[PDB]
Amino acid sequence: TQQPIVTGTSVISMKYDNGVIIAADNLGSYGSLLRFNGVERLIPVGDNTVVGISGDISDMQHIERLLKDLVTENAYDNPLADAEALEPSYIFEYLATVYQRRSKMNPLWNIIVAGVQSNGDQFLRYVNLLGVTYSSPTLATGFGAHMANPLLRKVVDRESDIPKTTVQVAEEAIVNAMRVLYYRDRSSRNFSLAIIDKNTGLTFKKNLQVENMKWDFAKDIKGYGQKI
Amino acid sequence: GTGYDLSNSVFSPDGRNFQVEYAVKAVENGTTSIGIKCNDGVVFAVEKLITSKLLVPQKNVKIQVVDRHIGCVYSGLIPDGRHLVNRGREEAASFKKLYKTPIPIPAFADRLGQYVQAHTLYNSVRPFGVSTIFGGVDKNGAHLYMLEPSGSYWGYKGAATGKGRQSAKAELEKLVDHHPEGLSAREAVKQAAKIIYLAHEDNKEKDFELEISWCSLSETNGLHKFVKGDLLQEAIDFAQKEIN
Repeated sequence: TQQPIVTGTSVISMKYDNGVIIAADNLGSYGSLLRFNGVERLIPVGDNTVVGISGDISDMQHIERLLKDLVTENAYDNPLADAEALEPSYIFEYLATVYQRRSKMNPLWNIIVAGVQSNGDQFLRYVNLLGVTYSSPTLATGFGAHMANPLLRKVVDRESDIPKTTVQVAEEAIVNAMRVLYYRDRSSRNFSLAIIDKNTGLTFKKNLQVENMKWDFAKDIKGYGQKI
Repeated sequence: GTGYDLSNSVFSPDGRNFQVEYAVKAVENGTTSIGIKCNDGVVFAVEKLITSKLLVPQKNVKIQVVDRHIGCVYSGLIPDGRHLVNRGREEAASFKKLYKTPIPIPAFADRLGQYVQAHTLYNSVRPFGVSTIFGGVDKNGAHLYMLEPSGSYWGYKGAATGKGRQSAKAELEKLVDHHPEGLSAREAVKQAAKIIYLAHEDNKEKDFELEISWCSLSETNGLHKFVKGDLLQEAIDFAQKEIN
């Protein structure tokens, strides 16, 4: 048993008609101190999978090393390492297996594994420090579970709505959600977003920023009940 | 007296370890394989005797990779070779895990070195029945190595072992002389294909299958990769041509 020290907040995601999108801000909080700002919490594995991690950063960095090794080891004596290669479902089932840690009372702590898969199918599943797993058209961790899911479920309410959803529509919902969160959450304005499309492949966007924020109305609010 | 050759760690009256020497025999009796160090990487190639038409072509691979930058090829008892690579692989992971940076070729060499030497210390283990040629590119250059069952190993410009180690070595020595400036990754790949073809004469009875791999700071970005398709054919021909 431990307690998280440096942490990362929400990880939001959803799946559209041709792939899946996943995003996460670049903050590394230390208690209430927003200590680190260049933290990439989206780990791409291969070119068909991206792993979004939230929770204890130190444990995340460990999980990173685990993944890079999963890559290396899969290449060993494998002449089809770049062909018939790591699947998102493999990467996930592995990480999920690594329950355990909670079962040894030493969890971790922290995940949303997003990707496409070889047969074109979209993969989106969640796993946390308790070893609990589940899938949904949209998935968010921590705060995003409370504020992002509601928006993204508007969207793709059920299965279906997937084919009916375009990358633009989807990425828009994601980017809006990130703004919301920035408004209410241990969040940062700067974030990363990744799209894994069964055609365009993996698109990994860095340094995005929340834009188009409404703050103006604040000037009209004075006092807490005061006229000036 | 005699019998100094029945137990592995025993010293004979002249200071030798006969069991290790007998291991070498098993090595010399195996397929030929080589390694060519070039100006920014290394090339590996090995002979693959086609015992029959039943052998699915291109399948039964022999060259192995360690981590992402090390390439290993060996002559002798194949199973023993795999065993040595499995170790090397762990040996490498362990190094990276603690130091972050992927293991330097020299450092890696000694790891295999020490481990093999270890199997000549006790009579409860058998020495390795393989000679191994391995190498890669690291923080400062490319490195080529060859390891003997005795655990002995050195850095090479070119190296070869197996049935036609002499033909090979002969060829290699030519190259070293006719290229004091340094061969190129592209060049070495063909040159290698040739040397395997030449050295195949000491086994000309059976048909074989070529296999090459390389690690070049420029051609592969310092990563070990197998030579396939076009570049393979191009080299196969370059040999097929000079074999006549």
